[PDB]
Amino acid sequence: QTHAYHMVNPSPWPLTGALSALLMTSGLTMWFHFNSMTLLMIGLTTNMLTMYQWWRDVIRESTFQGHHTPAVQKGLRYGMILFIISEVLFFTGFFWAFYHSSLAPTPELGGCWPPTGIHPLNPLEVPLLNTSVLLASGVSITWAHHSLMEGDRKHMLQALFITITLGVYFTLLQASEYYEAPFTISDGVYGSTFFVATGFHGLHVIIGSTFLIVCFFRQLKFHFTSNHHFGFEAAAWYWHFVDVVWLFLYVSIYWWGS
Amino acid sequence: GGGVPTDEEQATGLEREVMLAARKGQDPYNILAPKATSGTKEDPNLVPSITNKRIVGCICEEDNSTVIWFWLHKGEAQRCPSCGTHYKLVP
Amino acid sequence: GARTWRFLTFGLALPSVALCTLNSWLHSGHRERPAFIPYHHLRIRTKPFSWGDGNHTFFHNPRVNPLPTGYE
Amino acid sequence: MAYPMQLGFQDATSPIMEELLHFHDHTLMIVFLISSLVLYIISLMLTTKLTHTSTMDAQEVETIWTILPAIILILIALPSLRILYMMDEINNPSLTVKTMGHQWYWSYEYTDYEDLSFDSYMIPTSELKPGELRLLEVDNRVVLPMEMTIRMLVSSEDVLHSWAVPSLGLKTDAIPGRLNQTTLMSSRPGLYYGQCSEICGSNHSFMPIVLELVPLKYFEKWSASML
Amino acid sequence: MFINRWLFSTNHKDIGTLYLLFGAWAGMVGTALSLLIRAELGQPGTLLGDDQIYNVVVTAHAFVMIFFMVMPIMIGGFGNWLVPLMIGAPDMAFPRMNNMSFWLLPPSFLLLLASSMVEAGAGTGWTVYPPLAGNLAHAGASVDLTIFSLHLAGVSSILGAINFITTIINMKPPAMSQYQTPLFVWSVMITAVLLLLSLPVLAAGITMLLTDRNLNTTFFDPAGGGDPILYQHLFWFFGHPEVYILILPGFGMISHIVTYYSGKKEPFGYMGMVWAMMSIGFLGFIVWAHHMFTVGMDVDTRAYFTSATMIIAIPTGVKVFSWLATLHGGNIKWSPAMMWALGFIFLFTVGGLTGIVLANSSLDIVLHDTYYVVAHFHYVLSMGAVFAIMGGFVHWFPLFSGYTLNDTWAKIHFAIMFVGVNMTFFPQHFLGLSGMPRRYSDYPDAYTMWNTISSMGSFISLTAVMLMVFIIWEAFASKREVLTVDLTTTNLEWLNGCPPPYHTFEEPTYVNL
Amino acid sequence: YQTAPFDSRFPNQNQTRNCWQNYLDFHRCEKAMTAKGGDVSVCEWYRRVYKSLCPISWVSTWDDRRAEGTFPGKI
Amino acid sequence: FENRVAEKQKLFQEDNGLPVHLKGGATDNILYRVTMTLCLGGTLYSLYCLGWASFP
Amino acid sequence: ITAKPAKTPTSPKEQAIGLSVTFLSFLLPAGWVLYHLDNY
Amino acid sequence: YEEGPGKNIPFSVENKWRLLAMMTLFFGSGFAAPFFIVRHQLLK
Ligand code: HEA
Ligand code: HEA
Ligand SMILES: CCCCC/C=C\C/C=C/C/C=C\C/C=C\CCCC(=O)O[C@H](COC(=O)CCCCCCCCCCCCCCCCC)COP(=O)(O)OCCN
Ligand SMILES: CCCCCC/C=C\CCCCCCCCCC(=O)O[C@H](COC(=O)CCCCCCCCCCCCCCC)COP(=O)(O)OC[C@@H](O)CO
Ligand SMILES: CCCCCC/C=C\CCCCCCCCCC(=O)O[C@H](COC(=O)CCCCCCCCCCCCCCC)COP(=O)(O)OC[C@@H](O)CO
Ligand SMILES: CCCCCCCCCCO[C@@H]1O[C@H](CO)[C@@H](O[C@H]2O[C@H](CO)[C@@H](O)[C@H](O)[C@H]2O)[C@H](O)[C@H]1O
Ligand SMILES: CCCCCCCCCCO[C@@H]1O[C@H](CO)[C@@H](O[C@H]2O[C@H](CO)[C@@H](O)[C@H](O)[C@H]2O)[C@H](O)[C@H]1O
Ligand SMILES: CCCCCCCCCCO[C@@H]1O[C@H](CO)[C@@H](O[C@H]2O[C@H](CO)[C@@H](O)[C@H](O)[C@H]2O)[C@H](O)[C@H]1O
Ligand SMILES: C[C@H](CCC(=O)O)[C@H]1CC[C@H]2[C@@H]3[C@H](O)C[C@@H]4C[C@H](O)CC[C@]4(C)[C@H]3C[C@H](O)[C@]12C
Ligand code: CUA
Ligand SMILES: [Ca+2]
Ligand SMILES: [Zn+2]
Repeated sequence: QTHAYHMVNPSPWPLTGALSALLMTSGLTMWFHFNSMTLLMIGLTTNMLTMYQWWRDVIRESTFQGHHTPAVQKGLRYGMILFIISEVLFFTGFFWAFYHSSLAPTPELGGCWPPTGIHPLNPLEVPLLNTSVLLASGVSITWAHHSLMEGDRKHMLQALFITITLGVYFTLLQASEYYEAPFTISDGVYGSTFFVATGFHGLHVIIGSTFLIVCFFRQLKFHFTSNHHFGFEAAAWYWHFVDVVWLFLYVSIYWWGS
Repeated sequence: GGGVPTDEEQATGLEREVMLAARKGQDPYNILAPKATSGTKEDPNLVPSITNKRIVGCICEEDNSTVIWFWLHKGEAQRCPSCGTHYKLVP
Repeated sequence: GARTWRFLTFGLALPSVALCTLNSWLHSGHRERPAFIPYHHLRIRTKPFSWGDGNHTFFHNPRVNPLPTGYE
Repeated sequence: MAYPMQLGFQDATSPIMEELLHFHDHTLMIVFLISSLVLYIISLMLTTKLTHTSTMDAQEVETIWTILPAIILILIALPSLRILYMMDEINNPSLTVKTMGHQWYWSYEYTDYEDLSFDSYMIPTSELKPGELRLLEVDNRVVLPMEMTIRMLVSSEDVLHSWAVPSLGLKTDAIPGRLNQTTLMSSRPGLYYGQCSEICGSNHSFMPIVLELVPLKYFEKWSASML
Repeated sequence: MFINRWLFSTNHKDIGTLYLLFGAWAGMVGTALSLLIRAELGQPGTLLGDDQIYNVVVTAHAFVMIFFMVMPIMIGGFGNWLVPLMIGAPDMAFPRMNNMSFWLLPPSFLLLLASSMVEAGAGTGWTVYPPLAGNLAHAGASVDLTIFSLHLAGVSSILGAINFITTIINMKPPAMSQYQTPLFVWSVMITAVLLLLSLPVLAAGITMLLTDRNLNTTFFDPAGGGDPILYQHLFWFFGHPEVYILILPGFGMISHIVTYYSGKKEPFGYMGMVWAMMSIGFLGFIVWAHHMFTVGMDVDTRAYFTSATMIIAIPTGVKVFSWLATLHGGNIKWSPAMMWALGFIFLFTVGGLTGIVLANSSLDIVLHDTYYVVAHFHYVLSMGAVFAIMGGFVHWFPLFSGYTLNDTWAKIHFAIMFVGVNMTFFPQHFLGLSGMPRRYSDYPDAYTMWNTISSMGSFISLTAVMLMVFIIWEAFASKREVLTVDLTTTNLEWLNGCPPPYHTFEEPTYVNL
Repeated sequence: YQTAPFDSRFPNQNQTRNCWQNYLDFHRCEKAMTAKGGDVSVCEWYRRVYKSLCPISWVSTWDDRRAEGTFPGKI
Repeated sequence: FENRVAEKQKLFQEDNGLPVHLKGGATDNILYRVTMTLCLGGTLYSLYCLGWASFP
Repeated sequence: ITAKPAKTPTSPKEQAIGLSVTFLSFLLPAGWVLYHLDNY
Repeated sequence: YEEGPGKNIPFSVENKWRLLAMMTLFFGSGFAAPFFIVRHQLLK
C-alpha cells in the first residue's frame, strides 16, 4: 500500500456486537413480558466482552502496530464529532418532550407546572452541588490535557484522577437524590420527563467516567505521547458533552421547571 | 516534570514511516497533492508508481467539477484525452 | 498552560465544590412528608413493574414515596 | 356518499367544500400541465439523431427553472391560504354537538339545553334493510338542522379516531384528552356519510358517520323525542 | 476462509454485496406483504380477518420496504460498493464498524418477524401512534419487538452515516475538492447527514413509547399530563427527513445513469444539482407537520407548513430540468437502465406534484388518511425509489459480478413492471378523491371497480418480480464475462475492471493541482 | 342562550382549555356564593357554557374527583 | 511503573500472520471462544424463546 | 458494454426450466396457504 | 481470497442447477414467509 489509511484485519466483533444487540433487546422483551432476566444478562455480558475486545484491538492497532497515521487520526476526530452530534439530537427529543408538557400543562395536572401534588427538589441544594462538580471536572480535565501536551506524566495522572473522582461524586449524589426524591418515574409526565432525561444523562456520565478510567490506565501504561493521544481527546470531548447536557438539564428541568 | 513519551521515542509502524519521511520532505504515502508542471511533451507531469501503471485523474481547468480518469502505463508520455496534458510514469 | 489550568482547578473549581458541599450539608436533614392524596395523574400503574411485587418503583423510598393506596 | 366508478370529489354539500372543488380544479390543471410538459420534453430529448455533447452553460436557463416554478407555487398558495383563513373565520354557531370516538362506534352529545346523548353503530351487513349501503349505515344518525352554522367538537375516550364527512369538507382527529373544534353548515337536507379516518384497531373499517340534515322544526322535535 | 470473508468482513465491496443480498430478500418479503394487502382489497367483503391481521400486514409491508429493502440497497449496497471506488479510496473510514452496520440488520428483521408471530401482531401503521400502540390497546410483546427492531435498524444507519460522512470528507485524493466528487457521492453524504440528525429523534420518541408501555411513564398518556400529539411531532421530525433519505441516493443514481446513457462526460449543471440536494436536505427538516394537518394545530402554523412544504418544488424542479438538459443532445443508448431512469423522471414528477396538492392544508383536510396519500407516496417510492434501484442494479450488475444481463429480458422486465405499478396506483387517486380511507380491510361497495383494477395491477408487478429473479439466475447461469466498458474516463468505479479486485486503490490515484 | 359564543381567549381548533376554564369558573363562583350565603344563580353563565362545550365523561370524572378530594385544579 | 510499550510493539508486529484479535496469544483465543459461544448459544436460546412466545 | 460469449450457454429449453422453477417457487407455497384459508 | 467473476460472492455459481435450487430456496423463503405468518395468526 502507498496510501496512509488503515486496512483492518477481518474481525468477529461486529458480529458479536450485532448478536449482543439482539440478545439485549430480546432480553428486555423477555424481562418486560415473560418475567425472565436470562437473555438480558447474556446480552449485557456479550456486549461488554465485545466492547472490551474491539477497543483493545484499536489500542493494539494504534499504540502497538502504528496504523494511526495523521489521516487515520483525522478520520477518528470526524467520527467522534459526528457521534457526539447524534447524541445531542437524542437528548433534543427528551428536551422537546419536557418543554411540550411543561409549557402547556393539561387539566389532569391541574393546568399548572409543576403539577398539583409534585414537590420539586430545591435547585439550590444537591442539583447546584452537582453543577459545581461537573463544571469543576471540565476544569480538571483541561489541566490533564495541558499536562499531557507538556509531557508531565504525574500531573496528567493527578488531574485525570480528580476528573474521575468528580464524575463518581456526581453519580453518587444523583443516586442519593433518586432515592430521596418524593416523586417517581410513575408520577405523571413530571416524573417521566425528570427521570428519563436525567437517567439517560446519568448513564452518559457513567459511560464518560468509564472512558476516562480507560484513559487513566492507558496513561499509567505509557500509551499516550505528548502529541498522539486521540482516545484522551475523544474522552475529553465526550466529557464536555456530558457537562453541557447537564447545564441544559439544570436550567430547563431543575430551575425553570421548578 | 516529565515521563510522557514523544512520537520520536515511541511512534511505530506506518505512523513512524510517515513521520520520518515528512522530516525529509518526502511523501511515499501520497498525503500531499502533487504540483503540475507545464504538461508539455518536453515537460510532462511526472507520476511516481510502485508498479508499471497508475490511475491519473486530470482536473483539466481550475474549478472543473469533472475529473478525467485513465491508466497511465510505463513508457512514452500519454495525454489527457480531454485537455492533452502530458503525463509520464516514473516507476 | 497546565500551570494555569491547575491554578483554576485548585483556586476556583474545587473551592466552588467545597462551598456547594457546605451549602448542601447545611440544608440536608429530612423535611416532613406531605399528606397523601390519591391524585389520578400520579402513582400511575398501566402495567405492573417487572420487579418486586409489580407495584414498587425501582428506587422506592418507603419514607417519601406512597403507593397508589398511600404510604406503607 | 361515493358512487361507482367515481373519479373526483363527492359533490359539495357546504360552501367551503365548493371552494375546495374550485381550488382542486385550479391545482389539478397545473399538475396536468407540468406532468404533460415533462413527458413531452422527455419525448423531444429522445427523438433526434442530432447531438451536442460538449460542456453546456447552466446559469441562464436555471433562472427560468427557479423563477417560473416560484411564480406557479405563489399562484397555488394565494387561493390555498385564502381558503385556509376562510375556514378559520369567526362564524357564531347556533348549536354545539360533541362526538366521542370509541372502539368501535361514535357517541354524540347535544348538551346546549338537555342531556341528550346516544351511541351510533354500523348496521351489520346481515341486518341491512333493502336498498341500504354496506358498511355505511348506522342505527342512530346524527340529526342536525340544515342551513345553520353548527360547532362540532371531537374527542375520543380510547385510542385515536378521526371524524370525517367528505361531502362537507370535514376531517377532525379524535384525540383523548383533547377537544378539537370544526364548523359544519349544510346547504341542503339529506344524508351525508363518512368513515373513521385514523387507524383504531379491529373495527376501524366499521365505525361510520351518518348525518341527517332536516329543517330546524324537525330537529327540535327529534331532539325532544331522544331525551 | 468462508467465515473470515463473509461474517468477519472489513471489505467495502463484500459488505456492499451482503447488503444487496439482504435487501433483495427483504424485497421478496415486502412484495408478498403487498400482495396480501391487494388480495384482501381485490374483492369487497372480508378475506383474511378483521382489521387487526390486515393492519399487521400493512405495518410490516411498510417497515420491510423502507428499512429492509430501500435503505439497505441504496445506502448499504450501492453506497458501500460505489462511494470508495468513485473517490479512489481503499475502503471506508471504519471498515470494521461498517460490518456491524450490516450485521445489525438480520437481528432487526428477526425482531420484526417476531412482532408478527407473537400475540396478535403490531397492527399500528408504520407510524406506531399511541394510544393504539400503547399497553392497553396493544397489550403484550408485539409493539415492544417492533420498537426494538427500529432501535437496531437506527443504530445500524447512525453508525453507517458516521462512516459515510467521514469517508467522503476525509478519504478523497488530496487534490479533489468536494466540488470534484460525483453526484452519487454528494447524494450519499447528504443522506448520511439527514440520518445522523433524524434517527436520534425517532430513537427518543420510540424510547418514550417503550417506557409508557413498560415503566409507567406518561409522555403520551393524558391521564399523566402527556399528549399523544407529542409522539406524532417526534415521529414526523424523523419521518419527513426519512422520505428524503429514501429518495436522495436515487437522485444520485439517476444523475449517473442519465449522464452515462446520454453519452455525456458530465451531468448538466453540476453545482445546481449539489445546491438542489443540499436545499432539499435542509428544507426536509422544517416541514414535518404537513403529516398533522387534521390534528387541530393553529391556522398560522398550518399556513407556515403549507408554504415551507411547497418551497421544496423549486430545488426539486432544478434537478428534473437538469436531467432533461443532460438528455438534450445525447447520443441516447436505450439500455434497460436508461428505461428505468426515464420512467423515474416522469413518474417521480407525477408523485412530487400530488405531494404539492397535499401540501395545501385546506385540501389535505379532505385528502388526509385517504388513498390519495397512498397514490402520492407509491408514485415516489414504488415508481421513484424502486425505479432508481432497478436502474442502478441493471447498470452496475456487470461491475459487481463481472457478468452481463440479457438486455432483452431486462427490457421485458421493465415493460411488465411499468404496466403493473401504473395499473396498481393510478386508480388510487380516484379512490382517494372519492374518500376511501387508509388502513381499511374492507370498503363500501362504490369503491369496488378501482380496488379490483388496482389489485390486478399488483399481480402484474408480482410477475415482474418473479421474472427479475429468473433474469439474475440466467446471468449467473450463462457467465458472459465483461470485456470493455465505455466512458471510464468519467466513471472511475469501472476503471479497475469487472469485478474490481478485493483491494483497489492500494496505490492511490495521482491528481495534481 | 342558544350555545356558547366565540371566546377570543380560545380562538383555535383546540377547545380543551375553554371547557376547563368554564368548569373551574362555575365551581369557583358556586363556592364563593355558597360561602357568603349569596345566590349560585349568578354562576349560571359558566354552567351553561361548560355544559355546552365539555364532554359528559370529563364533567363526570371531574365531579367524582372534587367529591374524592383528588381534583387537581384550584377551586 | 515502567514503559513496556516497545515489548508490546514487538509482540503485535511479529510476522506470524495472526489477526490482531488473536495476536496476544492463547488468552485471546479463549476470550474469543467464550464470546462467540455466548453469542451463538444466546441466539439459539432467543429463537427457542420466540418459538415459545409464538403460541398461547 | 462488450462481453464474451457465454462460458456456459443457457439454451431456450434451459431458460424455460429456470423460469418455470423460479415462478413455481413463488406461486406454490402462497397458493397452498391461500387455497387452505377456509380451513384456517 | 479468490478474485474474479463468480468468486466475489458468498454463494457458488459453479453449477447453474445447484444455483437455481439455492436461489429458489433463498427468494422463495422470503416470499413464502408472510403467507405462513398470516396462516399462523389465523390458526390461533
Ligand atoms: C419503499 C416503500 C414502498 C414500496 C416499494 C411499496 C410497494 C407496494 N405497496 Fe406499499 N406502502 C408503503 C411503502 C411501500 N410500498 C408504506 C410506507 C405504506 C403505508 C403503511 C401504513 O399505512 O402504515 C404502504 C401502504 C400500502 C397500501 C395501503 C394499505 C392500506 O392503507 O390499507 C397498499 C395498497 O395497495 C400498498 C401496496 C403496495 C404494492 C402493491 C406495492 C408494489 O408496487 C410492490 C411491488 C414490488 C416491488 C416494487 C419490488 C420490490 C423488490 C426489490 C426492488 C428488490 C430488488 C432486488 C434486487 C435489486 C436484487 N402499500
Ligand atoms: C420517496 C418518498 C417521498 C418523497 C420524495 C416525497 C416528497 C413529497 N411529499 Fe410525500 N409522502 C411520502 C413519501 C414521499 N414524499 C410518504 C411515505 C407519505 C405518507 C406517510 C404516511 O402517512 O405513512 C407522504 C405523505 C406526504 C404528505 C402528508 C399527506 C397526508 O398524510 O395527508 C404531504 C403533505 O404535504 C407530502 C408532500 C410531499 C411533497 C410536497 C414532496 C416534494 O418533495 C415533491 C417535490 C417534487 C415535485 C414538485 C416534482 C418535480 C418538480 C418539478 C417538475 C418543478 C415544477 C413543479 C411545480 C412548480 C409544483 N407527502
Ligand atoms: C444515577 C443515574 C444512572 C441511571 C441507571 C439506573 C437504572 C438502570 C438504567 C438506566 C438507563 C437510563 C434510562 C432508561 C429509562 C429509565 C430509567 C430512568 C432513570 C432511573 O433510574 O429512574 C428510576 C426508575 O428506574 C426504572 O424505572 C428502571 C428501569 C430499568 C430498565 C431500563 C429500561 C431500558 C430502556 C431501553 C433503552 C433504549 C435505548 C435506545 C438506544 C438507541 C437506539 C437507536 C427512578 O426511580 P423511582 O423509584 O421511579 O423514583 C425515585 C423515587 N425515590
Ligand atoms: C453501565 C454502562 C454500560 C453501557 C456500555 C457503554 C459503557 C462504557 C463504554 C466506555 C467507552 C470506552 C471507550 C474506550 C476506547 C479505547 C480505545 C481508544 O481510545 O482508541 C484510540 C482511538 O480512539 C477511538 O478509537 C475512539 C473510540 C470512541 C468510542 C466511545 C464512544 C462512547 C461509547 C458510547 C456507547 C453507548 C452510548 C449510547 C447510550 C444511549 C487509540 O488512539 P490513541 O488513543 O491516539 O492511541 C494511539 C497512541 O498511543 C499512539 O502514540
Ligand atoms: C435497547 C437496547 C438497544 C441497544 C442496541 C445497541 C447496539 C449495538 C451494540 C453495540 C456494540 C458496540 C461494540 C463497540 C463498537 C465500537 C465502534 C468503534 O469504536 O468504531 C470506531 C469508529 O467509530 C468512531 O470512531 C465513532 C463512533 C463510535 C460509536 C460507538 C458505539 C455506538 C453504540 C450505540 C450508539 C447509538 C447512539 C445513541 C444515540 C441515538 C473504529 O472503527 P473501526 O472500523 O472498528 O476501526 C478503524 C481502525 O482504523 C481503528 O484502529
Ligand atoms: C453461562 C451460560 C449458562 C448460564 C445460563 C443462565 C442461567 C440463569 C437461569 C435463571 O433464570 C432466572 O430465574 C429466576 C427465578 O427462578 C428469575 O427471577 C424472576 O423471579 C424472581 C422471583 O421468583 C423475581 O424476583 C425477579 O423479579 C424475576 O425476574 C430470573 O429472571 C431468571 O433469569
Ligand atoms: C451458551 C448458551 C446460552 C445459555 C442459554 C441458557 C438457557 C437456559 C435458561 C433456563 O431457562 C429458564 O427457565 C426458567 C424456568 O424455571 C425460567 O424461570 C422463570 O419463569 C418461571 C416459570 O416457572 C418463573 O417462576 C419465573 O418468572 C422465572 O423463574 C427462566 O425464565 C428461563 O430463563
Ligand atoms: C399472491 C401469490 C399467489 C398467487 C396465486 C398462485 C397461483 C397458485 C399456484 C398453484 O398453487 C397450488 O394450487 C393447487 C390447486 O390449484 C393447490 O392444490 C390443492 O388443490 C389440489 C386440487 O384440488 C389438491 O390436489 C391439493 O391437495 C391441494 O393442496 C396447491 O396446494 C397449491 O400449491
Ligand atoms: C507512584 C505513581 C507513579 C506512576 C508512575 O509514574 O509510574 C503515582 C503517580 C501519580 C499517582 C496517582 C495520583 O497522585 C492521583 C491519586 C492520588 C491518591 O492519593 C492515590 C491514588 C492516585 C491515583 C495516585 C496513584 C499513584 O501513586 C500514582 C499513579
Ligand atoms: Cu375509529 Cu378508525
Ligand atoms: Ca376483501
Ligand atoms: Zn485534462
